[PDB]
Amino acid sequence: HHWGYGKHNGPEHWHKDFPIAKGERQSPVDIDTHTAKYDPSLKPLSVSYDQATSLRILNNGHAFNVEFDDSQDKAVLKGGPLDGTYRLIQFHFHWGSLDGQGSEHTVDKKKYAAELHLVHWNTKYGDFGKAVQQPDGLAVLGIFLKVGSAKPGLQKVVDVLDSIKTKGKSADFTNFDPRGLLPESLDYWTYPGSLTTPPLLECVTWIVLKEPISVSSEQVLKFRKLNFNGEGEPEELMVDNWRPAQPLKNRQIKASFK
Ligand SMILES: O=C1NC(=S)S[C@@H]1Cc1ccccc1
Ligand SMILES: [Zn+2]
Repeated sequence: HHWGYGKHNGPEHWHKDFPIAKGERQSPVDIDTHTAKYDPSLKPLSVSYDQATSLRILNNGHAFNVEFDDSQDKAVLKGGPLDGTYRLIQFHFHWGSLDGQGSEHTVDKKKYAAELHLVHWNTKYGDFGKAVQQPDGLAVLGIFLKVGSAKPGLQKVVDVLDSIKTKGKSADFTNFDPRGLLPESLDYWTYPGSLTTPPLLECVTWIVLKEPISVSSEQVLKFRKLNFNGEGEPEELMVDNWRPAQPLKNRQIKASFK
C-alpha cells in the first residue's frame, strides 16, 4: 500500500484499498459539545504510567512513534468506559502546516494545532495484532495541543527529532515519562471508533481529553521539519498528517463531566 496525506494518496483515496474507510464507526469525528451527554455511569479514569518503559522513537513515514515495552502491565489505562486493562504500546502525534489545523478530532468544529494519541491494547486478547481484530481491542487517549507556552515534558521528544528526520530512521529513546504530556484534568469525551490511518480498523474506544496541553511555537515548528520521505529522496515536509472528521452515524459521544 502507498497511502499518505498528499492530493494523490490522501484520506479521500483510502477507501479504494480500505473499504472500511466508509464504515459505520470511523474516526476521527467532530465532538459537538452541545450534543454530548454527561454519563454518570462512567467509572473514574485511571492512567497508571509510573512504570512506563520507553524504548525507541521511529519515523515511519506517516508520523513518529515513541514505542514502549508492552511485554508486561507497566503502563496501563483502566476505568472510564473501559472494561479490563489496556497496555500502552506507543504514542504519536498528528499536526498541521499552520497552527489553525492539525488535530484529527475537532470540538464544535474547532481544529487544534496537533493531537497526541496514546495507543493501548486490551490485554485479554494477548497481543496487539489480535486486539485490533476486536471491537473493544484498543483504547486511544487523545490529547489536543494548542500553541502557547512551552510544554517542558515534550522537549526531550522535540530534541531527538533531528536524528529521525526521514522515513525509516529510529533512535534509542529510553526513560521518557509520558505523564509529562498530560493536562491537569482528565475530563473526557468517549465514543466507539477506529484507527485513523489504514487499515482503519473499527477496534478503538476513544477517550478524548477536554483540556488541551499548550506547546510553544518553537516546539511545533520542529515537528514540521520532519520528512515524509526517505533519506536521499526529494524533501516532503511531514505536515498535515491528519484525517478529517468522519460521519458520526449511529453513535453517541458521552462526557465524563457535567
Ligand atoms: O495514526 C494513527 N492514529 C491512530 S489512533 S491509529 C494510527 C496508528 C496505527 C496504529 C496501529 C496500527 C496501525 C496504525
Ligand atoms: Zn493517531
